[PDB]
Amino acid sequence: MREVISIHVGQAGIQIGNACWELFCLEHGIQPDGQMPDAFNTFFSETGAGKHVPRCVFLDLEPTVVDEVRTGTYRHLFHPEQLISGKEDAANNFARGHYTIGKEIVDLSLDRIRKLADNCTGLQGFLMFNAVGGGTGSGLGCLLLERLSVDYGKKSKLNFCSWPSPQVSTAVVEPYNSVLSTHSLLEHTDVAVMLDNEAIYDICRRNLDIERPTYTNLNRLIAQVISSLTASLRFDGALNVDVTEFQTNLVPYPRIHFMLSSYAPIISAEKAYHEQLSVAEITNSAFEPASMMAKCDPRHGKYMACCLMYRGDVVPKDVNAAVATIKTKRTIQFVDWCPTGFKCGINYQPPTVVPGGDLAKVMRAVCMISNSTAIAEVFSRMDHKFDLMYAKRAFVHWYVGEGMEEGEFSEAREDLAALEKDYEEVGI
Amino acid sequence: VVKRTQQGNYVPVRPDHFAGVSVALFFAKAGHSKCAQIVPVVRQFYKTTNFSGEKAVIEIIYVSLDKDEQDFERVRALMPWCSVEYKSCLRKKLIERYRVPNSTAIPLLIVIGPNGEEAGRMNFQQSDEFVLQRWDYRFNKWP
Amino acid sequence: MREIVHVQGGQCGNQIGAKFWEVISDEHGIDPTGTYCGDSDLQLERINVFYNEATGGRFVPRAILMDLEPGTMDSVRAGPFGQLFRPDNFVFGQTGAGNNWAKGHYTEGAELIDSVLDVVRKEAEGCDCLQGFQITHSLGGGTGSGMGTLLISKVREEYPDRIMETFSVFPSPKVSDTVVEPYNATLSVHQLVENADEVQVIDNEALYDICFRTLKLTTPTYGDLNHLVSAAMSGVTCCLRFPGQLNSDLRKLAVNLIPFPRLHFFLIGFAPLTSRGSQQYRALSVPELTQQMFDAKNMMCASDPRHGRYLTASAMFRGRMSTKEVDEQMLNVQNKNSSYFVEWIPNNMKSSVCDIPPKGLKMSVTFVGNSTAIQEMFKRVSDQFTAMFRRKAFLHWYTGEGMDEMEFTEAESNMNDLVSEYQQYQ
Amino acid sequence: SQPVFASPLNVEKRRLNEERALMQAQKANIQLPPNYGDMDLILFPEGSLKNSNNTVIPQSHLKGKSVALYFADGADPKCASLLPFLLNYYRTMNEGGANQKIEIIFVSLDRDREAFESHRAHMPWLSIDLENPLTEILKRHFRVMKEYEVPTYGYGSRTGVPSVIVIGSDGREAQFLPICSGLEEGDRALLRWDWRNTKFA
Amino acid sequence: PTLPFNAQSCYRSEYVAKPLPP
Amino acid sequence: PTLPFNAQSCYRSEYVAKPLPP
Amino acid sequence: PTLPFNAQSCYRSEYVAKPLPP
Repeated sequence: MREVISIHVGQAGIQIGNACWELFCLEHGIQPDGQMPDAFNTFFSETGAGKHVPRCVFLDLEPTVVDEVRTGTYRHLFHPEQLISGKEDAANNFARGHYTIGKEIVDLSLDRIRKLADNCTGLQGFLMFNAVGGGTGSGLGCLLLERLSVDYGKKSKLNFCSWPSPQVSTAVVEPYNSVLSTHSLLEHTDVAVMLDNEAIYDICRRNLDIERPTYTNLNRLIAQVISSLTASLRFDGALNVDVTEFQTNLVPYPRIHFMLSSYAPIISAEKAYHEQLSVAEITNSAFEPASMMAKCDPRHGKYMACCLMYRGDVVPKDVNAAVATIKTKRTIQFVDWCPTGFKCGINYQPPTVVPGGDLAKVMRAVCMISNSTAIAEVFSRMDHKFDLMYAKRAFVHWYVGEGMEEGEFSEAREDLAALEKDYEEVGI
Repeated sequence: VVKRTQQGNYVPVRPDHFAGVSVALFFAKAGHSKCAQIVPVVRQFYKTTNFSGEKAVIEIIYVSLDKDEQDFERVRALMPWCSVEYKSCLRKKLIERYRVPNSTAIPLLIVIGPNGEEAGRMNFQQSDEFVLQRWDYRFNKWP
Repeated sequence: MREIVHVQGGQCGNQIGAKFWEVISDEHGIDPTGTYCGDSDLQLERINVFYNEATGGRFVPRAILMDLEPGTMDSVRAGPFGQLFRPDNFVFGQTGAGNNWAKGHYTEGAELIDSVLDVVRKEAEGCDCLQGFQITHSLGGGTGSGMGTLLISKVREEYPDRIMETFSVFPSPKVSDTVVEPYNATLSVHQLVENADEVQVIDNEALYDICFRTLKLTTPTYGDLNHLVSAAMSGVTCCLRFPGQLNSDLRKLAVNLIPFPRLHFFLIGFAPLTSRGSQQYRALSVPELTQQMFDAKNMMCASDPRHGRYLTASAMFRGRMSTKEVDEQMLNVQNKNSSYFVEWIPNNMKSSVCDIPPKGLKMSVTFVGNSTAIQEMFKRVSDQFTAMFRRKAFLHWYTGEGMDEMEFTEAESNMNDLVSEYQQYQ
Repeated sequence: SQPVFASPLNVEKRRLNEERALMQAQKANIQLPPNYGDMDLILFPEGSLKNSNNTVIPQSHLKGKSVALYFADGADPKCASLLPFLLNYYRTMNEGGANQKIEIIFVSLDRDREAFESHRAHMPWLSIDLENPLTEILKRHFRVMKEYEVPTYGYGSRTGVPSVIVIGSDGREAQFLPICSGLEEGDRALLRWDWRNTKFA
Repeated sequence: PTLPFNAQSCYRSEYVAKPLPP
Repeated sequence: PTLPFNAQSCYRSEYVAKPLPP
Repeated sequence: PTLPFNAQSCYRSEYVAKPLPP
């Protein structure tokens, strides 16, 4: 039918993407071996004796995570060529992953992409999972985004980037890699969804009451989001919205495509079953800042566009009712120039669960992808981190030593200044 | 292989008892501090959730890692749920297949799907004790 | 994939190196004979980083033993886990460098590098993709400081891409061995700054101090000190050998802890560290690890860390553990101890989860910190250097062997700049 | 006559089948001696195989399997290196499926019973005890020898210990897995194990 | 006289076979 | 003391009389 | 032998889950 290719770059991209492929394999009823005991065609191919192989490529320079998948439970589920490994880590150096060691692996990467896209025409687009703060995540992520933009120029490229958090870093050179990648995904990607690590730590703490989480709890929640974005492609629904019409309803200006995410409900096993997941309150449990998945308060922002994807026992009457009460509720502000700022998508298939995982079954759910001007704070805070670094050239010698010219820091800085000014202007 | 403890003798349980509910295997010792900690809290939880209403809702098969007949019987005689037979080879089969090291790995609750495999994993060696209420059976019951 | 080449030079380097291969073989479950026991995939899936197959099933270390007296090489061979090293990897000195950095580097060691650089060339070139080297040596001694630094100089200009990290012990503060410490330590430091990527500093008096109040051992031999230091050594390179939630190799750490190139001296620590008596009385959790790991009384280098500021630091956690409280504790220790840290660099700390714990425990952390507080040790060694040099004392040994008068003034001028560089960032 | 001719298995198989052919011809223009196609043997009788828990397992549950003989020794460092990879491979093959796919029957090169039991305590797949002549006859049939100590009839020693040989219904080697072989592709030649084609009929 | 190795990877302990929906 | 000769050619190892497809 | 806990709380012992009126 019409398919989508998922691309995983970097450590976070591999780990997040593997939870995605655990969920996709589970909901379509295909085993870890890869054979079931045409709705699944958007994520799995056919292969000979009734066995299905995903449309994903695994890319990392260090082998220590991609080799572990090859020896894991899903050893026959992926194509051996689809999991590509190097020998040495990029090591938090955007310069290293983009210039020196990036060129020898990008070729092998886009060979498989070429083969997998030429299977059928009329495919939707690309989903890319990468770490901004990482080396290979930012380095190799730009190289594929650059070279795919020149070849498959027309088509949609969606990005789900693990943006570095305000207080939490677990790194130090990460302000450098953030502003360097931002210059490279302003003019090469179509829609970018910003993810925060410690925001989801907040989600797991108050909504789900997991006082003591881990990365396995992170990637499950991301997998539910990604499934909700691509639910309309797979299953029949009342009113579908595809990945082509995402950028139509959410990107008003070509520069401005940095947009937050939210999911509701994030509810426990025991917590959920004793309370109405009403369609009215399932959205009221989405517009509050604390439910938002970026740690970026939109109260001092203005909503430019909004796209809601419902899943399950959802009727069109309650969707229109839920939108109307939100617009008349005062605490959020819409921009003057965008009256029809809502786009509703309804899918019949209920959310699937990973059993004995973290969440539960609920009869309905909503996933939010909203574009706002709240993004102005997260780039300004990243700029404040970067000016201290660049004030006296700290950790520059690693970057310039490999072959990256000094001064690319200067021009990427002013681009983020140019991006910062545009957001402030459009919010009048 | 699986034995239902009742008043007066020990009876084999029908495999129709396990149907329609959630079955958890309980890896435990006898006389261990955390084992003796976790027996009675689980007993209270089991009693309240099965007697609350009409229908039996969960079922826990207790599996031991003890070294004595007397110790096995002593830890088994104070529990309301069924257990696994000490002489059955299924017990050691379960140990080798689920990879309990035989410590911080005790006690353990692994809730099981219809195919006899890991439907969900839960460890008590931690400060929290709301995990008993956290294990929910409405999401993984056998047909 | 990646292999790390081990080089063991000097008295101190052999003993801390013999005990280092004891715990790595323990970790990978290697029999002293050379076989394997321990029936797990994790241990053997990444073993070529430190070992090599021999067509008999036995794994040999990629380690090169190097000394100018055959005595300490004999002792290492003659112990258990002595059979493990290759006989060809031993290189022998027929003369012996008596504490003199001149003969370790200019005269006597110069003709024996030719022998040993061949060994390191044969082993490094044979691999698929070299990552780098680690060198354990002393700086007080002659052979450790002299020839160990020469070999550092030679393979840097030969393999200029690959990383290098040194486990070097310094002259101790209070009492001393090798009376010409400043004539050996200072003469190594100005060369070590030029051709080394990471330097990890160990002090004797720190290890005595650790073993006193924490471990309550009455009689610490070199058996337990080398066992303790080796526990910090395995913690650094665990992520190379085992999978984890957040991976960290050597190159990961080097870009992470080094703001500016010439400042690359570290401060090593390990946790947890409890007595045998009070072994089973503790709550081994991520609050307790971080309290113990940030302490002046836990560092392997007895420079006082709260007399300076932490420029950058890294905490590489180990074990089945969990990624938010380790994450929040990094934020917590940085927020409370604001005066202890540097201002212009935000978010100084690093987190690296290494999913396989050290053997027989459940949860640990190693701490590698680039601190400006280690400028006290460079002054105090230089304070000792000035007193001897102004009086031209013990110099006739060095200048007799073929070393220049102006070389000593250049060395003192080099480290005085190194002090001033660190002093500026307080 | 497959994969070898001068083996105890093939000699006893030829004896039985040709005896049977003669008797049938006497009772009833058949071709003597009988064809390799018309030859038949029972390989593992009822009391041969036994599981982890030392309960007897019949011939009949080897049907629809990819079945392989693992010739292994206790003391060999190469065997000790090979064993955990094959453990992981067995577990990840047999677990990601409702029914099980591959099955491994263990043949020992240990010197004695004590070593046999000590090494066998680890293994969960099927094993044949040391004292059974089946081990020796299978060993000569599949040309496994630790060293050339036994007279072999102009053969070359096909394998060194350890080695996994995938077997067929009639004793024919289904495929060869090159651990220490012509390919020397050690410790990950277990990946080359296909299970479309190698089915225990 | 050593002991078995008693770290289990985070990956292997929870990415195992998973129960199919009915 | 002697050792037996146990070596055979590349041709003998690779090319045997394979049984024919039906 | 050392003497046990023999009390049961009144709330546990008297608010039992009652059978429902029909």
